[PDB]
Amino acid sequence: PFINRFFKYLLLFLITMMILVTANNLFQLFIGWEGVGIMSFLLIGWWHGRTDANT
Amino acid sequence: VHIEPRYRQFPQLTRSQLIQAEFFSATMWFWILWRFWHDSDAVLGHFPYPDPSQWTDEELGILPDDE
Amino acid sequence: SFPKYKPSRLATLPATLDPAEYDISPETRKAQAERLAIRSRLKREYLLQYNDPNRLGVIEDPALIRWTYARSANIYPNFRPTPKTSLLGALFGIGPLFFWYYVFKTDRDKKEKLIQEGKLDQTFNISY
Amino acid sequence: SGYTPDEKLRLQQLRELRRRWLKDQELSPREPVLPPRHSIFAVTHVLIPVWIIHYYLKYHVTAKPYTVVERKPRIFPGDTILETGEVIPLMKEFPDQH
Amino acid sequence: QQERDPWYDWDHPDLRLNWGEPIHWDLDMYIRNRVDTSPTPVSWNTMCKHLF
Amino acid sequence: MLKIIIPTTMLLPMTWMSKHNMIWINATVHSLLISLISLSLLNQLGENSLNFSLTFFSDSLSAPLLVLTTWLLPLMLMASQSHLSKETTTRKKLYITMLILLQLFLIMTFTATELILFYILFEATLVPTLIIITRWGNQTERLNAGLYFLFYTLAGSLPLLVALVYIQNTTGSLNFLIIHYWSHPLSNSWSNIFMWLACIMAFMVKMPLYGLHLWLPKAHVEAPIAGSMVLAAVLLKLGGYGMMRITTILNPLTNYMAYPFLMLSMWGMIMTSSICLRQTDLKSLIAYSSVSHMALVIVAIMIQTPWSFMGATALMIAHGLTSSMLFCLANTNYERVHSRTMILARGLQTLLPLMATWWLVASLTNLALPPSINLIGELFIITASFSWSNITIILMGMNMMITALYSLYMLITTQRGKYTHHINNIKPSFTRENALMALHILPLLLLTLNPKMILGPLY
Amino acid sequence: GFMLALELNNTTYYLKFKYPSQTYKFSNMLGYYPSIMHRLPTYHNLSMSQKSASS
Amino acid sequence: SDAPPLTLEAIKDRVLYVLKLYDKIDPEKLSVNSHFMKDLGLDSLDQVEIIMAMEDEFGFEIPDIDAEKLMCPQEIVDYIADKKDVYE
Amino acid sequence: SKMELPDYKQWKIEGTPLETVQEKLAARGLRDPWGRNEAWRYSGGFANNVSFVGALLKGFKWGFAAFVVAVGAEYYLESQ
Amino acid sequence: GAHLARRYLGDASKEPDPLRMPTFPPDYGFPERKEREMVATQQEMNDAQLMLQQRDYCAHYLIQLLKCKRDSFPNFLACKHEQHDWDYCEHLDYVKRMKEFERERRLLQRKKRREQREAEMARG
Amino acid sequence: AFSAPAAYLTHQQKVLRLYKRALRHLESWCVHRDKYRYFACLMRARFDEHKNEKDMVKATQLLRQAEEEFWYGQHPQPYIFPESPGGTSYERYECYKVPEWCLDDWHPSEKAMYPDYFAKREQWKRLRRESWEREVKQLQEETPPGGPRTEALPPARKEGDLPPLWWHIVTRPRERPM
Amino acid sequence: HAFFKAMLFMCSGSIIHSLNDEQDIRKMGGLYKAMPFTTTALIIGSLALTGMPYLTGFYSKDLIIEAVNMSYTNAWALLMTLIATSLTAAYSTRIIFFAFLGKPRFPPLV
Ligand SMILES: CCCCCCCCCCCCCCCCCC(=O)OC[C@H](COP(=O)([O-])OCC(O)COP(=O)([O-])OC[C@@H](COC(=O)CCCCCCCCCCCCCCCCC)OC(=O)CCCCCCCCCCCCCCCCC)OC(=O)CCCCCCCCCCCCCCCCC
Ligand SMILES: CCCCCCCCCCCCCCCCC[C@@H](O)O[C@H](CO[C@H](O)CCCCCCCCCCCCCCC)COP(=O)(O)OCC[N+](C)(C)C
Ligand SMILES: CCCCCCCC/C=C/CCCCCCCC(=O)OC[C@H](COP(=O)(O)OCCN)OC(=O)CCCCCCC/C=C/CCCCCCCC
Ligand SMILES: CCCCCCCCCCCC(=O)SCCNC(=O)CCNC(=O)[C@H](O)C(C)(C)COP(=O)(O)O
Repeated sequence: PFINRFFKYLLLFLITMMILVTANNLFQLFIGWEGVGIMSFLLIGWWHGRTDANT
Repeated sequence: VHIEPRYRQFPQLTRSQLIQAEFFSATMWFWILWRFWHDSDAVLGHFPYPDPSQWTDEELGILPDDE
Repeated sequence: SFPKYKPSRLATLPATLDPAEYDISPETRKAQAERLAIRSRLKREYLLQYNDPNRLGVIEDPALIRWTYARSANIYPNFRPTPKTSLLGALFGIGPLFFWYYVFKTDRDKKEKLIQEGKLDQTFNISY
Repeated sequence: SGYTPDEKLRLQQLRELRRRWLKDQELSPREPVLPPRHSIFAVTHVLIPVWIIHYYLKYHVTAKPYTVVERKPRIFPGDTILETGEVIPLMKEFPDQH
Repeated sequence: QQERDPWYDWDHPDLRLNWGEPIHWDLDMYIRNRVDTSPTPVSWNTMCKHLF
Repeated sequence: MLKIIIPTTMLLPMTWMSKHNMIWINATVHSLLISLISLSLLNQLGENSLNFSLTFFSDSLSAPLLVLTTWLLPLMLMASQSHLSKETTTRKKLYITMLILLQLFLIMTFTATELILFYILFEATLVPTLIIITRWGNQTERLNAGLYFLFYTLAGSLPLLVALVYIQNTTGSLNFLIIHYWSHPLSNSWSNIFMWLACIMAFMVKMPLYGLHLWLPKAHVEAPIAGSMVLAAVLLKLGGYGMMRITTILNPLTNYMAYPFLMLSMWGMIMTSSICLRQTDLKSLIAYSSVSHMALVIVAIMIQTPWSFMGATALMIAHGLTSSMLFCLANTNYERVHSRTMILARGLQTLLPLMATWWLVASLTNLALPPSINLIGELFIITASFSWSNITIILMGMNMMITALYSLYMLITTQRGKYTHHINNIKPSFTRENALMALHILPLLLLTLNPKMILGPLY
Repeated sequence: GFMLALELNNTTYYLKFKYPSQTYKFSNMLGYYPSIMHRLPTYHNLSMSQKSASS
Repeated sequence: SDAPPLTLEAIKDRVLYVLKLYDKIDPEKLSVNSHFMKDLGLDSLDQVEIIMAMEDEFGFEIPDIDAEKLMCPQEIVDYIADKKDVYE
Repeated sequence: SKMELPDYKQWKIEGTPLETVQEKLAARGLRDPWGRNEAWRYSGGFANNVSFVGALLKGFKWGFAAFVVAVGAEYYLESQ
Repeated sequence: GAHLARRYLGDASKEPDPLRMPTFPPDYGFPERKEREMVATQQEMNDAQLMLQQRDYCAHYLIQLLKCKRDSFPNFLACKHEQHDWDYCEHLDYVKRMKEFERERRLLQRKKRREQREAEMARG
Repeated sequence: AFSAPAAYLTHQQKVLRLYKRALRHLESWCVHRDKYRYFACLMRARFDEHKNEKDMVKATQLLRQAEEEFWYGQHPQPYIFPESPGGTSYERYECYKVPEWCLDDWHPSEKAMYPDYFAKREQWKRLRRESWEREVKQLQEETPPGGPRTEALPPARKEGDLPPLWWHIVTRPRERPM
Repeated sequence: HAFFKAMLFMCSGSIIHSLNDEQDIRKMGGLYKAMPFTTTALIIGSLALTGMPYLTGFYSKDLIIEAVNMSYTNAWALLMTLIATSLTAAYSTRIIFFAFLGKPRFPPLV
């Protein structure tokens, strides 16, 4: 039912990864680093009612 | 494309999927064979490996155990 | 016959491997019946309010209130200064402070002593 | 073994009520009563952003020194420079180990 | 809470608790999103020995 | 700067002369207007401060604090009007009057030119906060909290007063400009050591320092929502501002008197981050978060470097906004379920999705997600500490981990999982609450866009 | 590797059943790394954070 | 799309089908109301095997406490209907 | 849609490894009363399957023929 | 590999050390040795910007290969002869390195054996 | 999940559960179907070998030994059905389950759509409201003075009664709600 | 590796979605003929992963192995790299054998 959110989530991860890959300074690379980390946290726990996904 | 369940029988297969699968397997094998024919050196090596035991002392310039 | 499994604190003993369950007595059965009766009474009390059409809000759980109060506000009144309590408190509240103080004081003294001698390689060290 | 008659009767009644409720969950035909060009994608999603970015780089980013730095092109023997017209000499008469 | 029976109709299915029963002092440590003490096929201090 | 002071003293009779059903609207509108007027103070110079008159001056460190205070008053007004509906008109006017007086006291406190006037206003801020906590709090603990709030402060601040007057008997003046221009080194004697302690301990208690922090969880849990907002957002920053001002006359003694305070700050940062992992109260988690962040600010102020000062200012502003937002988020659930237990209401994302988004953003900002000003302040302080000693990165690193854990823990405990079956009084979120969270969060990212406005005078 | 894996998988067709060795247990349970490092450090950290830091 | 909307008639057909492939039960003697214990002369282990065959047929596990009580194919069909929210 | 199950009397364990299993169980005096239930996995179109080496060489014939034709053409294309 | 087993199990005294090598003068056994020459000047190699590790004695073939690759861009299968030449020059370099290793091993073993024989003769 | 548990498990129940677990883990070990059938028949023979032991002490001793053997020889990674408590889809759809009382808080504009559904909801609510008191009175009469001793609930007995405590069981969200 | 790893995961997902969200290989039977295109894709991906000559994974993994062979490096690391590159083919064989060969083991409702 929330496929639009899923596609949006996929696109945000891609944007953060481009930020990571194209970075020229350490601060921007850190921005991309933490962005993909947070997007991974959000996408791993896609089914937030399931305990194992949150774990 | 509508395919119904079968219940303990082989699933219904459309010709397109078998055609695609066979074509892609055949093209993979063709590419492998063609590249092996035209780029064999990348698998068997290009230049011979020399044996250091067959090198004379004249070119290696080691004194004959006197000086 | 087969290798034995020994339980630990973080890997407990299975219910089917517990010797105390294979040697049962009628008093054990009575205890189990009493436990089931207590649980059934609590379940019925909960379900009466759970299914009530006119109930609007949160059903108060005395167990949760007791747990939170025990974890928060009941600790100091039940505290006594004992050799164990005093020793654990002094250790865990003083030892880390002095340990880190010694570490940082030694590190900074070494750094300053190197600085005075003029050998620290502070080139391009503009920002501090 | 098996159910008891009270248990069987309760399961039967609960099953009947549950099936009734599930049936009621169905939708009548009118339930959603709602109250009261080809290649435009390549224009509004590719052409406009590239126009804006070209403007911003050409006239604003380039306006300040050392904002767009490119590594120098590689120079090989036998090349001619575009600006000065200078030609690069050849490479020291190869031993030609044919 | 992982060791508790998953096929029982708990009042709180996620926490595997029932209304009114006593709560463990360290429940938030054992919420099954956290430290698990369930039995393992290979005993402790044998997995420790192999890993070390 | 009487153009900001006088409109608040005009808010006083305007509230006391308004109609019974227009107090909230008038107060909110005019407090927003006063905040907009105060926004002009951000135009700061690069060499000196804005010396308005013999009694008031504005620096690049105090101007963001004034702006934050003036921005926080309307938020407190919006958060208070929900639980104050049944109160009588006179008591509502008295509550608004207490908030107005607190704002006026803070406004004069952050801009006083002399140390004695600053002390007088910094101590006058106690009375409205104590009255609010002890009168409009919910449970019986509030009274005790009030006592813990009061004496903990005074026992640290009364000696400072003596020190202050003693300084005026020696240097002849307490004006900050004369004090800065006529500074002299402090010798190595027991008298100078005790003068250092008298000048420092008051602000150390106000932060609070670890071991002197026992009043904070009580005061921040037992106080009403506006009380909690004003205690976490601005009142904790008085200690940091005062320490920054007063450390100009304490050199070079600080070079070795900062050791025990630094060790306490770092180890207590770790300890409070660890405490946050096992908390059954949702408000206490935010309170101990505040303690950890203020410990970071204490370390930054103690090591005395331009980078540490910049990071301290940024972290002060960011933490004020973040903790106020988190307190409001907790208060919404408390108003829905009338209980502060964290594991009581679970799976709230299914029932309140936009509130789940607000919770997610607040928690992400709490754990210092780049490029938020939270991370800017934390990273500047971390780099300054690494320059101070390479080993610090261990302890800070531990904190940088633990923080994130408990942050997400809070989120996953409240928003994820399955809803509690027996809780059926969870109504859809009002527009007032959504507007409150939006007005908390949007300035954070806006300041992220322009981070030089909150980096202090050392920028 | 192809040949050895194919032989070991073809072995599974035989009508023989044997209890697994300790090498199979080590490989199947990921060297017991999740079983030890996700139970000992977490338990000690949470216990110390409640018993000592808080109480 | 996904699986078709399992109906009561299909569930009964599959239950009877799997039962009629068991060697210890006569196909003709079996009815939808046949009892496994009394009518059929099977023991408890045979019931356990039939329950596991049902689980393998329908791809989900029946808890033991619910599994022991099932004694006739009608009970199995009803249990699978309730677990899967089949009303038609 | 509207599909009915096939008859249950066509599933037989004759000519399948299930027959071998029943034979070994017979020598021990035991029996397997569930073989017809698993007979469907061997009866129909799932009767035979390729080997691993056969799976790896799925489309080797067409690919080899195309390669041979291409080599023959290339050998007779350099003659220009 | 066998040289590894020879050094790590047999006599390491007569085995060459890759880190400390050569231990003999370059003109020790040879009467005259020709100084190894270079075909690419430092300036050309700088303008080409090869790499700091590609600037070996076979840089000229790499430079020509890169020039052809740039010239023949759309046809990425036309740069075969010069790639072969660069590969051949690298192979010759490796063969020379193998010859140096063999020279060092033979010199070390011969010198040590000759010194042992001289000591034995002087001890008789 | 649906049936009320008892105070304890009988020996026959323990043996049956051991049989089921052993068969499942043996199937996990024996991947192929014919091999599983062969060793399942062997395991059934092993189980019914001691079926006729009259000494309960020796029966419990055999059960103990069989449990120990099973624990030693269990599969470290057994097969779990996807929606079983250990499966890969155990609590997958719990996030899509919304309680029915939420519909009580819908805006009138939202309720303007689906009129017939909310009419039926009103009928169900009225039924619950009328039946509550009769369910309460039935529960009191049936229960023993010393409180209930089991989690079982009585069914309806009178003319138009309903089984007590039925609302939250009947109006479950769904197994696949969204 | 991006290419064939992503395509292998898509092939696994196709199998999982086909058999009612089932991920265990013990219950996936003869899919060589039931899923011809999936079988072809997974066979090609496993061959590329195992460094089959002149495919995608050959041009990187083969060079990596030859580069670690001719380097002044740790001997234990070299041995572990070789054992790992054998185990790669091992687990690819496991996947193919259990998922695509043999007789069906999935539930009968096809
Ligand atoms: C020619 C020149 C090159 C020379 C190279 C070497 C020359 C020899 C060539 C071949 C040598 C190996 C031949 C095959 C290997 C054996 C495979 C096997 O599975 O055997 C079955 C057997 C277990 O089978 P099972 O449990 O009955 O099967 C259960 C069912 O089948 C369950 O069924 P399932 O469906 O689950 O499937 C089970 C699965 C897997 O079943 C398993 O779980 C068993 C795992 C065995 C695979 C391990 C092989 C790699 C070894 C790496 C170890 C690194 C060091 C670890 C350090 C530990 C420190 C404690 O089977 C497979 O999928 C295939 C397995 C591997 C086949 C592919 C082998 C290729 C790699 C190995 C050969 C390398 C060739 C190229 C290398 C060239 C380099 C120059 O394995 C063993 O018992 C021996 C394993 C060796 C372990 C060595 C560690 C030492 C143990 C004692 C330590 C004593 C401590 C003393 C005190 C110390 C105090 C601190
Ligand atoms: C819960 C947390 C509460 C907050 C804690 C606040 C921290 C306040 C601690 C004060 C920091 C240091 C105080 C004095 C500075 C040096 C301390 C001493 O250890 O240094 C030596 C001092 O030597 C000995 O320590 C003599 C002092 C002994 C008497 C002090 C009492 C110490 C016992 C601990 C009591 C705990 C105090 C806090 C009570 C709550 C240096 O020797 P010396 O060079 O000669 O003195 C330097 C001064 N000169 C130059 C003028 C001569
Ligand atoms: C640098 C300073 C810090 C370094 C780290 C030291 C150890 C940190 C310990 C953290 C304690 C945190 C306690 C609370 C955490 C939240 C609770 C929690 O995570 O639950 C455990 C949760 C559940 O376990 P599952 O296996 O997923 O079970 C699910 C199926 N039932 O799993 C976990 O997250 C456990 C994670 C703890 C890992 C700690 C051990 C890691 C040690 C790494 C050290 C090695 C360094 C590597 C060096 C590389 C070379 C340069
Ligand atoms: C794969 C690795 C795991 C395999 C290991 C496990 C192997 C264990 C094998 C040995 C187990 C036994 O024999 S244990 C044998 C226990 N002996 C008895 O129980 C005797 C008394 N009889 C009864 O209790 C009932 O008749 C009853 C038998 C329950 C029938 O029940 P029903 O007729 O009313 O259905």
